[PDB]
Parts: sequence; structure tokens; C-alpha cells
Amino acid sequence: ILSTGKYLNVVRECGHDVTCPDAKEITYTLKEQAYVERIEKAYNYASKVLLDFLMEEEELVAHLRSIKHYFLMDQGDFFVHFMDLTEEELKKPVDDIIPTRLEALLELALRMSTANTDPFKDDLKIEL
Amino acid sequence: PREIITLQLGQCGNQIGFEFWKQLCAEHGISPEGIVEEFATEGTDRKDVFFYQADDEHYIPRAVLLDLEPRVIHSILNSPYANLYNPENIYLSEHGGGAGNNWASGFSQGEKIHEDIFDIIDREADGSDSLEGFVLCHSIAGGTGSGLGSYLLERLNDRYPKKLVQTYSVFPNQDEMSHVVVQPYNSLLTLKRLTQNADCVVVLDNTALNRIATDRLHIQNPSFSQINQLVSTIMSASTTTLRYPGYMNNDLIGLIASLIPTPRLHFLMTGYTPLTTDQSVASVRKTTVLDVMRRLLQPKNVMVSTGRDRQTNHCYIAILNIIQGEVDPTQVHKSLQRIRERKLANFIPWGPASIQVALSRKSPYLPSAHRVSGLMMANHTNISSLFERTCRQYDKLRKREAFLEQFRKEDIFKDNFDELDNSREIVQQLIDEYHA
Repeated sequence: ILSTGKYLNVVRECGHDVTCPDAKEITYTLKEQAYVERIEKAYNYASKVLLDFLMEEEELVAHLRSIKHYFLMDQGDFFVHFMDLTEEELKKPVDDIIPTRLEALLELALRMSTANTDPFKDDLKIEL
Repeated sequence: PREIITLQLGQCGNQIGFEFWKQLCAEHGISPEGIVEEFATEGTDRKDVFFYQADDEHYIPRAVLLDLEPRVIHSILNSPYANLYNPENIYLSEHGGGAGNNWASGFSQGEKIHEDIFDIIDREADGSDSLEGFVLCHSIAGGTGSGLGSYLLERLNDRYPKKLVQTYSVFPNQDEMSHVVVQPYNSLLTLKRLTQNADCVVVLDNTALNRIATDRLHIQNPSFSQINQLVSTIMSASTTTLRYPGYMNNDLIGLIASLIPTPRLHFLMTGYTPLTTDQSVASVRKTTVLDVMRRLLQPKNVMVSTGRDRQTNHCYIAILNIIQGEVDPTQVHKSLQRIRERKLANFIPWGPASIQVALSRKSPYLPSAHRVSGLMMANHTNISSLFERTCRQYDKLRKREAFLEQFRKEDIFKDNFDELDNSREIVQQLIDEYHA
């Protein structure tokens, strides 16, 4: 009952009408045993309808793919173009104006590889 | 205000200006004989900058067309776009000319019709009290456009001294020399007048036309009906800041001022990529501006025959990259971000360079408000390769005793051949000296 209301406050702070346990607001019971079975149906729907909204309707499964394509270096076609393009700028000690030029060659290696999940790769920043 | 008088002249200069005015009605939303669409004022915010200003909402063209050959004008009046032209501004019906094929013909005909050639073309000058200048839409090929066009570059230099002069001149073809043989003589005589008696030119090569006319256009027999399609679009493309409402370099003295390094160095390289109609089915997916200027500096859209291995010792000084219509201007600074990383333009080691990009909204039309367009106005110092090509074909012809007895009977008494040779080498030496 702690973790359910933790879910319910972070969906109340997002839209104040987009709450996960809608169409299930059935009142409590007076019983020595059966109020944990009342909680056992309140958990199972509230965390299930929270999963598919973030993962599918907000595409959280597509955000780890862009993490995989750069950190784990999976899709290497744009990456080795960019990795060859970090070579001509890191063949010298680092300066302040160099990370302003890495993002030039990053998105020059990106949109020459003409992908359609590229909006998920525009959330990537370069640290040097 | 900003009224320009176009000087269409010659056998080729009249046809490239005929569809230039025919291009302007399709983008202004107007008809050559009426006004049937209301898109002319709500969509286009300025129309009286090349046309004459209206008396009945009939935008008269500010154009004059003289030629010795009557064949180019007899293919005009049967077309339904000739009623927009006036039969009192230039000529009435049944206008003629010479016989005639000579550079010395039109050079000698300028001072015998001297009273009439400076009478009706000056009536359009005082229509606006602030005249922009004169563009000589003439030709170099043949003796018709080259003979008479060299005369008006001299007498309009002092009678109208405070006006801009700059021409869209087409270069002749140098493939074989059978039909014409007078091509090295009449070209260099006009090319001297294009540097000291003229401020700027816009070069348009003929051997580079069929390089593009078989590139994506897929023709088997090259005809003259394709020479007006590449030329008329880039003419209207060059005035998109001037015709359509722009802010910076919205005048013709705005664009040319930011590109010329010095006098006698004004030969501007032109580039224009989008000419294919089946690209239209894939521009619906937000084709961006980040890929259209990567191919401008790449020598693919150029209209200048130059050497491919001569670009390492030559340096760009001024390069113009004009985007039109839908630009998505939140990434136009992103396109200019990627320029310094490649260094596709060699920069001059003595001074700074400049990559100028500008935009203007196009016509309210479906092939215009959907597909990205890129107009290039380069200035590279490899242009002496054409001047080395024309000079090597000039001194080789004078040692073969060709047209030295057949050319000096009329109005030529002294040898003015080396007067053109040294001044051409002055251009070729000051270009290589310009990068110290």
C-alpha cells in the first residue's frame, strides 16, 4: 500500500486526471481476514496498466534501443562513421571548442545513415 | 523603386528571356492576358520589381528584344504569351534586320540606327525615378548577339554611370568548328567588354549543358528546345530575394556586392540540383535542409567546364547557397555547422572567406511549396581554365591564317587582336596572384 500510492502520486502530478486505478474504486470491507485479498486485486491492475502506458504509448522500449546503439555500439554503420570522425579531432589534446565540433560530426554521421528512429538519437549529448 | 530593365539581345538571348517572362506568370498566379486568380497579392507580396507597374492590373514586362534574325520573333506572336508583350515598346509587326552573320555587322549597325536605339529604350528609364540598373540578356555565340552587344556596353557606361551592370550571358559550344569558325574571334572581342566595360557577368557554358542534359534528363538527340529549361529557372531563382519578400540582399546590388572580390574578377560559378519530377513522391516525409548543401560544393551541379585536379592550388573566396520555399529554419544554422568540418571549399590564405546562406518563400504552388531548391552562386579561382581554353584556341587560329583577310575589309584597319590577348592574360595572372 506504500508502493501503490507512490505510483498514484506520480500520475497525479502528471495530469491530475490520468490516474491508473480508474474503473476500480470499490470500497473496503470489514473482515478479520479478507482485506488483504482486497489489496491483492488493487495491486495487480494498478501496476499492469502503468506498464503498458509507459512502455508502448510513451515508447520506453525504444529509448533503451538508442542507448544500445551508442553505448553498446550495436548499430555500427553510423557509429564507425562517427568513430572515424572523432579520430581527426582527438589527434590532439582536448580543447573547449572540440565538443562543439563533435556534435557537428555526430549528426553528420547520423543523417547520412538515414534512419527513421533518429528522433530517439537526438536525445543524445556528448561529454568531453 | 528597384526597377530593372532587361536587355534581351541576339538569337539565343531572346529565346532564353522569352520563357523567363513565361516562368514569371506561373509563379505570380497571373495570366498574360488577364487576372483570373486572387493568389497574386495575398501569396506574393511584391510584383512590381521586374514588371512595369500596373495600369489595369496588367503587369507589362520591362523588356526590349532586338535581333538581326526575324526567325526568333516570328515564333513568338503565335504563342499565347505574346499578348503580354507590347507591340509599341520594341517593334511593331514585320520587324527585320541584316542579312546577316558577322561581328562587324552589329558593331557597325549600332551607329547607323543610333538615333532609334537610344529613343524607345529610354522611355522606360524615366518611368521610375530611382533606376536599379541594366542587365544585358545577350549571347556570345554567333555574330548577332556578340556584334551589337559590345556597342551598348560602351555607350551606356557614361550615359548611365550610376547604374548597376551585370549580365546573364551564355557561353558558346566548342565541340567541333564546322558550322561556325568565327567563334574564337567574336567571343574574345565581347569578353574584353565584359571585364572593363562591364562590372559582373554570370557565366553559362554550353559544353556543360549537355553534361546535365544527358545526366538526369535522358535525351538521345540534343535539341535547342532544352536550352531554355535549365536557364529560365535559375534566372527566376536569382531574384527570389528581389521578387519575393526578403530582408538581406533583397536587391541586385545586394547580392553582387557580397561576392565580387575585385574588378575583372567577377565570373561566378552557378549550381542548381533539383530538376527531376519523380523526386516529388518521397519529399512528403520531411526531406530536410541538412543534405541539400552537402552536394552544392561537390562538383556535380556545376555549369562550368573546369579541371578536376586543379582545385588543390585554387581557393574559394565567396560562395552563395540560396535555399527557397520550405527551409525549416530551425536547422539552417545546423547545415552551416557542418561546413567547417569537411572544408570542401579551399579558403584563401591571405584573407577570410564567407559561406552566405539566405531564404525566401516561394510561390503558392504545389511543386514549389513542397520540394527543396538550392541555388548556388560560387566564385572559385579555377575559372582561368576556360580562359586558358579560349586563349589556346585563339592563338592557334591566327597561325593558320584564318579570317585575317576575310575580317579586316569592313571597319577594321589596325590589329586589335593582341589588345584582347594581353588583357585576357591580365585576368589570368591577377587571379593566381590574388592568393598570396
